[PDB]
This record gives sequence, C-alpha cells and structure tokens, in this order.
Amino acid sequence: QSGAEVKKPGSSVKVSCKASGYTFTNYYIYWVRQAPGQGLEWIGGINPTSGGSNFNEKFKTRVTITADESSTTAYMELSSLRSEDTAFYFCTRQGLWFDSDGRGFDFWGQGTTVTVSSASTKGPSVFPLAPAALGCLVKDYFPEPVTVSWNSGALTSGVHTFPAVLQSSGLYSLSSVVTVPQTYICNVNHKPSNTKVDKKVP
Amino acid sequence: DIQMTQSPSSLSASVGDRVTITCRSSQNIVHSNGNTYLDWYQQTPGKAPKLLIYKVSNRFSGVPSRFSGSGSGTDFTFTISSLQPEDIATYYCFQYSHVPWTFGQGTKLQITREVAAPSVFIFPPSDEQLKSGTASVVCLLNNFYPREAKVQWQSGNSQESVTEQDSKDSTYSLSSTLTLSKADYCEVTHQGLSSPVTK
Repeated sequence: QSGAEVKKPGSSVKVSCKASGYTFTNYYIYWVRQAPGQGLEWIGGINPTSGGSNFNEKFKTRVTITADESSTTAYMELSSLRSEDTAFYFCTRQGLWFDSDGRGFDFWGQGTTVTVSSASTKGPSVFPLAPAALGCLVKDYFPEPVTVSWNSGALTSGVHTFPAVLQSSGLYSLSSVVTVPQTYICNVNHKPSNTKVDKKVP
Repeated sequence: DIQMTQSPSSLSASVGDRVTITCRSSQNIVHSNGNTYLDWYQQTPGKAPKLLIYKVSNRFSGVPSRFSGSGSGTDFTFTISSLQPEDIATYYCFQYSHVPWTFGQGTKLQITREVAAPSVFIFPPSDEQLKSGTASVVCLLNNFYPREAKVQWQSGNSQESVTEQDSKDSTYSLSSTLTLSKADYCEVTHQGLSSPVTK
C-alpha cells in the first residue's frame, strides 16, 4: 500500500523505495513522478553498484538520490516544494545487462502521493447511501487519497468510486456506489489520519 | 538532452479502429551498439504503467498481437491494429538510450460508442449525517454515453464527479452532490433520453 503525505510550500520531502538484493545488483534504480491527471516525469537515477547518479536538469539543484546497499533501500529527497510538485513519487527499475522485462514498475504500489499544501490533515466521515444502487458518501478529508472497498474486496462488479472533488471548504469529498438486485459493507481508509472504517449499508 | 515529442496527446476512436501514435526524438536515439532504447507503456486508470513494446518493435511477452511499434532514427510509431474497450488508457513512450531518460507527454485515449441513457437514482442525507448540521443529497447517473449530461436539482451549491470510461462498456457514471445545512435537508438531461427524467 502506497504512502501519502502533505507538506507545506517551501519544505522538502524524502521518499524511500524498498527493493531486493537482486535489484541492487542487476538493475538501475530511478525515480519517477506523476502529477494528478498528467504524464510520467523522469527525475533521476542511481546505479546502486557504482553509486553514480543522473538527474533531470529541472531537478538538478533541488533533488538528491541515494541508495543504501545493506538494507537495499533507495531514496529521493525533493526540496523547495511548490504546489506543482504535488505528484505521486515512486521508484522504478531497468536491467543493467538484460532487456526490458515488464518488471520495471513493480514498486509503483509502494510510492507516495505527496500533496504540497498549507491545509491540515483531517479524517473523513463515512455515511451510508441507503437504497438498485447503494453506496457510501465519504466526506470531509484532507489530503488525497482515500481507499474504498466493498466487502473487503469480495465485491467488485458494478462498483463506481468517483474521483474526489475539492469542496468549497478546502476539504475533499467523494461517493462510492454499487448496484445489486447478502450484506453490504463499506471499507474506507485514509492513511494520513489513520482512519480505517467499515460501514454496513442497510 | 533528448526531447520526445509524442503525438497526438489525446484522441477519440471507436472499437475496431486502428490507432496510430508517434514519438519524435529531438535527435537520433540509436545507440552506438546498434540498438534503440525506446519502449511503449500503457497506463490504465488508475494503475501502474505496463510494458507493451520495448526497443521499438519487441512485443513484450503476453501482450496481445494488436499492439506493435516501428520506426527508426528520430521517428517512431505505436499501433493498435484494432482497438478494444479494454484499451482505454494513456500511452507513453520511454527513451533510455542516453541519460537523462525521458517519457513522451502521453496520448490519452478516449473511446466513442453508441448513445446509452443513464439510469438515475437519488439518495437523501444519512441518518448519522443530519446530527452533524449538514445535509448531503446525492444523484447518481449510471452507465451512460456520451459524458455530456445536464443535472439540475438550486444553483451554486452542488458539485459533480465523473468516472473514467468503463474498460468494458466504455460508459461513464456521474454524481451530483447537493449540500445544504440541516435543515432543510433531481432532473437529468441526456441525449439518450427523449425526455428529461426527474428522480
């Protein structure tokens, strides 16, 4: 499960990437980011055998990338955070000595959704949408994201979880629904506030 | 430092159509060892990118035969011979011949299909939510096409959200949320409805 942090404009964020002995020996490890709705952007990388790294010119003075051999963890620290650095940061790998293998993006789920904002963290309340279509309203949290599940991932077909929308209050809200013609539970969790709830929908 | 201009940045096509995407590199990306390090990636909503094509023309194992890439020098193509609903995604090229590596800016794919009328439901505010001093009443437009719809409840006090296209129907869903104070504590226009439906 991915991380999620909010950082105030001007500060720095440091993100880590857990990989394996075989990855640190055989692949180049590099950091990518993806702003909300936007494209993939290359930050920089390090050869963990060599210790030599390489950066995108755009991040030349405000990023460092490092790699810890003994714990095989790789790091990126971006300084002077601006609103437009709001992105999902994750690390990624290319073979040093074999072709692209489809395993390049295996650490994506470990990444961190970083929000640069002065607003503070707040857990959401989860309200039921009683019936057809039933669901959950997930209201009043910051930052993004929340994860929604039905019946702990048993239920899947017919589920629609809407993109969040920033409400007039500066807080997020969304709804998650499902159609059926059995008991139905909401699984909502918001890591930045350690909310992890489960609503029964009746 | 090489720039990869990818084109188009977005397009609309139907099931069955050929789709043709190009990435132009600002210089030759052929490496002195004779190979060309250009891959093509597929990012469904909302997941991790997966490899489809690598080194210009190699179809990655398990990838369906309707995907392919070719080109050479500075001029590269990614083709879906015949598009399917599950191909709705953003595609990207990736060059790693020489650092700094770079992605194309992406081609967001959008799929057109037949008009489907939205089946609509309305939901009053929660029991528990009224104790809070606020009422949210929510309207669901479900499984419809195209995305343009009109929902009137009121004005200046509701918000909408729309899902990405369904990887099977290519339909959308939409939410309209009326919020008022408790309390205190839905009519749709859509091309698929010969007549506006109120819930």
